[PDB]
Amino acid sequence: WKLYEIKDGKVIRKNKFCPRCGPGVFMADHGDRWACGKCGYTEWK
Amino acid sequence: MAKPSYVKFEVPKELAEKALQAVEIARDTGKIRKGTNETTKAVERGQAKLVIIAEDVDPEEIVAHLPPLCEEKEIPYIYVPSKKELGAAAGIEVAAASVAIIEPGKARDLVEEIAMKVKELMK
Amino acid sequence: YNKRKPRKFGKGARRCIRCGQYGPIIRIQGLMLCRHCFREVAPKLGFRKY
Amino acid sequence: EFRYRGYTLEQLMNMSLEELARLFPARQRRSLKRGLTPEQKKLLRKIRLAKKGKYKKPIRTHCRDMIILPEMVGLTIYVHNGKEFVPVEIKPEMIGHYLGEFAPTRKKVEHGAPG
RNA sequence: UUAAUUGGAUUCAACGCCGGGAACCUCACCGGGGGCGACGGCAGGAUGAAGGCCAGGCUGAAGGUCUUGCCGGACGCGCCGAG
Repeated sequence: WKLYEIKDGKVIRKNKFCPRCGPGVFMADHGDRWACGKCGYTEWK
Repeated sequence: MAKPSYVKFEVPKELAEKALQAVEIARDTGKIRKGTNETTKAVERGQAKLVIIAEDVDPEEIVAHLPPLCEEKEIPYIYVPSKKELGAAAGIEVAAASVAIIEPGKARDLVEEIAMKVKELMK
Repeated sequence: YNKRKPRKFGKGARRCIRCGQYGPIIRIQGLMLCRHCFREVAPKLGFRKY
Repeated sequence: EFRYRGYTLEQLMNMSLEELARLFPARQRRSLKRGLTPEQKKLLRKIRLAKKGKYKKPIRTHCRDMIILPEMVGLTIYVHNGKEFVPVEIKPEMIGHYLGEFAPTRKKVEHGAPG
């Protein structure tokens, strides 16, 4: 719930959605990379 | 006792009892998501078919996001007066502030009814 | 981490069926038995002293 | 100067591992031919990074059968003999011999009065 | 003597004996590190793992350890009896 903000009628997500498992998958916001903690898949920024 | 800000309609007592019955039957022969981050994930995932929310939740933020997000995703929502009642209907000792049903199971006939009684509440 | 390494070779690759000793294990046609265990099992195995 | 099969330290360094192993004994060349374990490659990466300067940690190790290569010359590493990681330093003359030869696994055996 | 040459075996009736095969193992010896106490009572519980996850400093070394950022959805930390 903390990662979910709401502004003017839309839900903002702090972390991004890992595309392998679909939505609902928050994954590492490391600043330099978007890493997923479930399998180690890393999409560098 | 004024209703909190996230309230958009008044749920009668019989409708709250029916919602708790639906929660119990979905716990028995279906699937419910205890906890509010899981409910948010379900509503985002679209698996949530009805979001039951407690009215006496001391922190407003946990339940504040549910009404506008549910209305955005066209997933009906209902209220129950006590988070303790929602937790007891959830089969867990600790209080569950929000429960999103995924498979009503044998509660569908109630849930589809309750959803109907939800659809008249916003009008 | 809590698993012993597989061993297809050496003495450690053979641990007797009955007594579990890691040392003498005769495998003639695959008995897979310890030497000290063979005395209780030989006569029932059709072995006959001649 | 240092000599090994007609090549000095840098003359050994500039060449790949194939002839570099052809200069090594059978027990070393053949083992290099059959490849290195997952922890030998990791330690090689560690020491290459340290020589570059990236890995600033004092490097300890346990791989006793690690064959010293000329690339490891000029570095200090701590090798395990069973109790502690004894320090050793790699000079150009260490080429062609295992690391586990360089740690006393048995302390000196002296003699006291008989029973 | 060692950290270790593990220990047993005492003349016949101990000493090519256990070992009828020690480079990991064998290990019963030493140094170092990691991990779970089953099933209960007390306690937490869905309030979100206890399983793993990259970049790395300690780790021989491994998300073991920790800064880092998180899910997988669920009963699992811990003291006593008892394992």
